[PDB]
Amino acid sequence: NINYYKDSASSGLSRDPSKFTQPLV
Amino acid sequence: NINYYKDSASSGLSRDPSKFTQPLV
Amino acid sequence: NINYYKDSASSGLSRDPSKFTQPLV
Amino acid sequence: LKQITIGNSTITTQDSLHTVLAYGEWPTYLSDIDATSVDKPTHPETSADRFYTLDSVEWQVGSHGWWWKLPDALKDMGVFGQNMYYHSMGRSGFIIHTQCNATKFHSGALIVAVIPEHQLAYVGGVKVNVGYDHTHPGQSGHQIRGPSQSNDRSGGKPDEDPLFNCNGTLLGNITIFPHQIINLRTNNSSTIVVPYINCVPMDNMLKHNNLSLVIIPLVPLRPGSSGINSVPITVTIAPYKSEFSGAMEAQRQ
Amino acid sequence: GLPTRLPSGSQQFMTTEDEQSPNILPGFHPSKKIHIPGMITNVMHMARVDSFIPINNIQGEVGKVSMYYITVTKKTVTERILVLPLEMSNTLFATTLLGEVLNYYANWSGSITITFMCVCDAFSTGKFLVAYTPPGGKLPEDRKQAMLGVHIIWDLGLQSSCTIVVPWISSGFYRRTKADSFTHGGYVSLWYQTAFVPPVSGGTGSILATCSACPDMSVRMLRDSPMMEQKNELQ
Amino acid sequence: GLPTRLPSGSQQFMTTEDEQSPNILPGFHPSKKIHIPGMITNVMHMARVDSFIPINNIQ
Amino acid sequence: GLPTRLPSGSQQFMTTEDEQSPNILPGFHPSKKIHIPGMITNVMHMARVDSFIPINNIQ
Amino acid sequence: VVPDTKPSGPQHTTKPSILGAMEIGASSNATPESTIETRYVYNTNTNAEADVEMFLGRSALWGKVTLTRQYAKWEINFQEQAHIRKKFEFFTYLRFDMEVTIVTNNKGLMQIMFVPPGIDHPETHDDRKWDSASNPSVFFQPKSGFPRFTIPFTGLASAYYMFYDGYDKPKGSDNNEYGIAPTNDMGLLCFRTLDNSGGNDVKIYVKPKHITAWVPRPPRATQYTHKYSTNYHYKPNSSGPDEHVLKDRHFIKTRPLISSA
Amino acid sequence: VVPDTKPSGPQHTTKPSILGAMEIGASSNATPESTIETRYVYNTNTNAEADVEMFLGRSALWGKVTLTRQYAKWEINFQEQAHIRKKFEFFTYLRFDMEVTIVTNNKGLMQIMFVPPGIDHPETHDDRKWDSASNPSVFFQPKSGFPRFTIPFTGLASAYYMFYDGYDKPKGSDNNEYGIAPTNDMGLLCFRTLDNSGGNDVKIYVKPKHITAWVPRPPRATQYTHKYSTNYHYKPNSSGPDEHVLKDRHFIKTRPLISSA
Amino acid sequence: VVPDTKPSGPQHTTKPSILGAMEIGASSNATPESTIETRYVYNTNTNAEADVEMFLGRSALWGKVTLTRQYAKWEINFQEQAHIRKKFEFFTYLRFDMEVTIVTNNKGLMQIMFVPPGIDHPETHDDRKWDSASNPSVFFQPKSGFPRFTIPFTGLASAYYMFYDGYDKPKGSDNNEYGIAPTNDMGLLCFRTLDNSGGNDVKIYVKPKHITAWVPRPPRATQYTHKYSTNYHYKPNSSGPDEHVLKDRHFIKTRPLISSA
Repeated sequence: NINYYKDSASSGLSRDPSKFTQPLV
Repeated sequence: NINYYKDSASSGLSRDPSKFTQPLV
Repeated sequence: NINYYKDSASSGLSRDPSKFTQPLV
Repeated sequence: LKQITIGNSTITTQDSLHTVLAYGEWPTYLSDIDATSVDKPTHPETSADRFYTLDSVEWQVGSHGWWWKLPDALKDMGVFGQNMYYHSMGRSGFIIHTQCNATKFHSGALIVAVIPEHQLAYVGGVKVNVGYDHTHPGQSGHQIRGPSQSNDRSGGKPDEDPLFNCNGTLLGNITIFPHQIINLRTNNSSTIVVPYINCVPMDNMLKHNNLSLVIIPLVPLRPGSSGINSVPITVTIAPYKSEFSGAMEAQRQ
Repeated sequence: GLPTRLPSGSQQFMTTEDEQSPNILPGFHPSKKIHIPGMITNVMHMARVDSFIPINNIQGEVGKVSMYYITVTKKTVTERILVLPLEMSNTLFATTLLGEVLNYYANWSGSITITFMCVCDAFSTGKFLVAYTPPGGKLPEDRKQAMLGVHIIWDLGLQSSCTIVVPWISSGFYRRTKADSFTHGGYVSLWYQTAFVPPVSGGTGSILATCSACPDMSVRMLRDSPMMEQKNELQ
Repeated sequence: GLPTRLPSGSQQFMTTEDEQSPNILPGFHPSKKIHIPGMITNVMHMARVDSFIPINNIQ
Repeated sequence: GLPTRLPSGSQQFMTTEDEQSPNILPGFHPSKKIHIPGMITNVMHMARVDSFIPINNIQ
Repeated sequence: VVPDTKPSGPQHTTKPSILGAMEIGASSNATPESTIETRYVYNTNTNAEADVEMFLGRSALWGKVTLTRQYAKWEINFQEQAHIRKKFEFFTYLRFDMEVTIVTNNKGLMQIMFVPPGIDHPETHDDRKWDSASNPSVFFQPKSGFPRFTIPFTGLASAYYMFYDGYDKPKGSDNNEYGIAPTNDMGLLCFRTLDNSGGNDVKIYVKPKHITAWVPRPPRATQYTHKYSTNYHYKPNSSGPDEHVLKDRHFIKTRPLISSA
Repeated sequence: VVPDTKPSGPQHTTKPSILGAMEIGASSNATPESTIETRYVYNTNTNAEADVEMFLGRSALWGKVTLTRQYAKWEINFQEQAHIRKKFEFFTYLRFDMEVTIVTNNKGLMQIMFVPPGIDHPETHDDRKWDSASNPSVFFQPKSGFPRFTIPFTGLASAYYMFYDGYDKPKGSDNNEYGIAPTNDMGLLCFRTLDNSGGNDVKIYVKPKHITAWVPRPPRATQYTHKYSTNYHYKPNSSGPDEHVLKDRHFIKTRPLISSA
Repeated sequence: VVPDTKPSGPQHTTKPSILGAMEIGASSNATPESTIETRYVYNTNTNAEADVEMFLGRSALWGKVTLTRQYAKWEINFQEQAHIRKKFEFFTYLRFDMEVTIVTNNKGLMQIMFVPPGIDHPETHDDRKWDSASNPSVFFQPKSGFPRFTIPFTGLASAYYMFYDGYDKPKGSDNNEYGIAPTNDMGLLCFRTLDNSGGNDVKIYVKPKHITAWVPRPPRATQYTHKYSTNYHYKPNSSGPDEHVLKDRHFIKTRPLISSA
């Protein structure tokens, strides 16, 4: 996992469904 | 941190505000 | 210090003044 | 209160502020790690380091300012001037003291700054280097005379507009330089200590002027209730930690 | 041969990249680095030094030193003396150290300092109200409305300079340099608190103002500055 | 020089690849990431919320 | 393929660079290095030997 | 990073952290905790885009030339392009290696000879002076490549003079040269084309790196007029019967009324 | 991965896992183990192609331009291409760095100047504003290379506004601007050609990366009409004497009869 | 690095470190500490740019050729370009591998055949001698590349003869050859073009590396006249009735008056 440009914004692509479908108290 | 040209002047970019704003004795 | 061509003559540039200015016995 | 004593001479003040120390560094001697000539430098240390007080100028209504080049202003001030003329090189810090006092009825302000390498602009038009005689006026200073279209253009006269610092940069940004303000309401003097600011250990004291003292009447001088319409300003400069090297004949003619 | 691939962006010259380059003149030994006083490491340190604001930049004053001060007098009723719209593109700030550093950057986020000084005799006294109307707020045009925002009240005696710290009030995290309607910064208005009383009947006082940045001021997205132009060719 | 070879597929722009690219505007500091409620990580979480069917879609 | 990039300055011939080059005539064995008196390693050693100045160079 | 904001309750203090002094030549330390009621704000902005390295290290354009007869010459200086000359004239002394990139629209085979100071450059293409033994030269084909090479700090002093308040000859001399013109020359680049293919436009992008700025200055507040000359009075119309009228060309805009803006 | 299927025998339960409530605003958890007899099924499918990163991170086309006189300009926005504008209008707030690739059929030597907000761009080729000192620029030769550079998140907030229900000026104002138009501008790219060789078609492919979507929305169910404007009434024939007839342009097809499809 | 300067006070010595002897053939060791009062000066300059490796190792031009009918020939020698021949004639014996780079403005497909000594080279293009089995050859396309290859030290002795005070045949012989001409030949390079595209100008840049210079000499103080011949009398006008007038062509300038310069 090398970052050739020595910067975070230059990297490649980076990487719980109940907030919806159940938003009850 | 590799230097491919084996020289200091070939590197990339290198890396206290009171000297001004307070130059009092 | 890598030599990519696996030969001595392929390398890059390599690296007492009294023999003159004092050649006395 | 304050009192500043260098060899043989003493400065005293009563309504004075905190002494400005240009860039936080005191004038020091040339360390061996930073020196480049081999000859041993001379250290006067008591006959050069003292308060030489130049001529007094007249602050009137409509005076635009005055600038003194250093060390050119001291070129004929005692053994400091004599060493300037007899040595190939030299470095020196200064202790610039400005004095102006009027009254509790007068008003006004002066922005007293110290510009390193105050490369003056030409008085206008064609590309012409400013004359040597003008950027080296001596201790007499130089009255700024203000901007106009009728200023003389012959012989590389320097720029006379005090708003553009006589060099193209706006006044009011001059406060980035080691400076102070003489507000006749609150104080009557200004002290500034300046080290030797130059990218080389020593250089010729006559060809090159490292500093420039510039005094600009930021706000005019109101006389108020008193028939006194002008006040003298005096500039008392003192070399400090001065050293010269490379002796030779006098560089006069 | 080791398999390599040349993705997009690998035969280009981007002016703002960071690469190593072959040293022409090898073996060259630069002259030694001596201690010159005054070294700077960051331009924001310039943007933290107070510099005068051309507060009287009216059409008759620009080009004259009298564009750095306005004249106040004894008035019976309160008046709005001076307004400084917090816009780092406005010619008030865009010509000072603060503004001339901030104009190289598209965004800025922090707190400003504004130091007002009154140059008058030693017997003149007076109180002024320095108000900062937060963003989204109309220009006050009455002291009863100006004093509801961030304001201070400074006397005049034995000490002439006073500082209002325009705090960082904003919705977003960064405020655009070229002032627009979405991120506007508000206004700083100077009002007669009680008067300006000189020792004589028609006395005057001349007020200056400097601006600087608080230690928490920051900038981003370096760009060209609109405060410089080149129309001719330098020969 | 280290011997390298450029196989087929090594001067092309495929829209759906995964490469690193030189950051224009270096030193740029993005604004801080605050907690906004509702963050989604997967569109299938949208596809798991009931939605009405236009069952009477006649002309 | 390992991702490489060719920055500016990477298809050029600068006369004063320091690179390795493929040896034509491989296996070649140079003649032995014998001790010749007088070896010099630095031209400043020449610049430290006194030499007469043409001080009377008039026309 | 920048410091966080500290909380501040109502304070009734007898040492005002607001009343300072502009005359003492020092800026005020007044942070908003001194004037108002603040809250603790975890503030993480950085001024990393403002330090001299990232401020100046951006490879701007320094000069353009035009290959007349497969030949053009350029003496290295930042004095022709006002936008970068201003960013440099921010500071008094600057010390930096520089990284030169040549953006040429030519096609064919070009040559750049970096002529160190004091020797004669080739006065034209197919000059004999091009066959040099020691002058470092750069060959390249403009298609497939941008030539780039670093010039280390060639100073004859500990820094570069952006402003020089002195002359180079003594008093009585006649051709004295004010300014930084004699203080340093970085050589010059001589371009030529060996083929005949492409255009003639050559742009020289130079990137100051390993910078160390030394004395801040008021940034230039007027459009330049000449190089090495720090004049600002523009003489706009040399022909007409007004040649003795000198524009100013500053950037201070005027507003109709104060207290209304 | 997705969960495996569990076995389920005949159940006679008094707590129906089928009878839910649509009114409570919560979706049902009914998996097929609740309705029928299931078998254990080792199920190993992944929705890895559906997460926001791999859903949006595909470098779509954002805008086209045409070099008129070796010059064209494009202000960065996703509002012109409906297919990607819809995938974005899925979510309310989006935070992403973007990776711009320029697919140009030109031949020669091009230049791209990324003009940050608030300054004047070059209004034409061979403008003086092209010699910039700080505006980041990209030079490339279209043959042998596709220029690509990442723009980090330039937000002035914690995310991008895909939809903004507000204005930028107060009530009584006159030129109020509804929508997201004032909330953000990402600068613009100015293209020019220094040679004369190739075509004029320039395509800007932009890839959102390090995405973080924030609030889901009903995907756009109508063809767009303007940019930044979220109108949908299409005024098809402005000339003819029907200009006041507004098509709808939705995608809901009709069927001849329900209970027959 | 060079040594630091030591301090030196006033000395009254009876062993003068100034009065030496020029007759003894040894240079004086007098450092400025012997004549004047010095200060300690931390001196860190290096003569690293003066050692033989970095002095000669700079890849100068050795010879030019012109492809007449897609064919040109060059016998390897440093004798044609005076600027590098002088830097070599600094020393008597030199031992170095050399790195040959070919800067050709041709376009197409070229071939270089390094013909070792003693065999027949191809006398033209499309000669049969080009199909060689053992003569090492270099193919390249001039666009996209500069061909480069190292020739190790091919000496027949421990070094190269820059100057040779002898002949190759005994006394009574008739075609004796003075100088270094017979002492060594480095072969020759035969260039040809297989296409027809480009120009005909070929430049051969050769970089001495792993140098070991052996005996210093007075640098050449006169313009050369021939190769391998170390004559200096230039016969300028062979046609006119002055052919027997021989210029000198030295570089010693004259001054109007001594004691005035």
